[PDB]
Amino acid sequence: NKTISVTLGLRHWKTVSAAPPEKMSKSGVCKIATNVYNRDGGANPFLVKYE
Amino acid sequence: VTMSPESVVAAAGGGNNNSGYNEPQRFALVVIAVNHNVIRIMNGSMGFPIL
Repeated sequence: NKTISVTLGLRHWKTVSAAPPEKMSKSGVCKIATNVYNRDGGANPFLVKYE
Repeated sequence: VTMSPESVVAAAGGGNNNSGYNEPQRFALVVIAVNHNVIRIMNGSMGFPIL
């Protein structure tokens, strides 16, 4: 018969494990680089006992 | 689609009181289609083999 147009078999739709297992509301990391504004040094504590 | 004489006369207004077509009438054609599809579920996720 007449020519039929090709039907592109595009599927993709692999989705993504976007939903965490339960909620996986846990990505724990700690401050490491001694914060910023590293502040002063020993600030001469010394002792005050009356020698 | 072929229209109807009742519609072509109701499109123009001039109908008497409580006739419904006392004012010009407008019509809109709508078409709805129902099809088939396949859903695939694997490794805790869903996908569309054909989309």
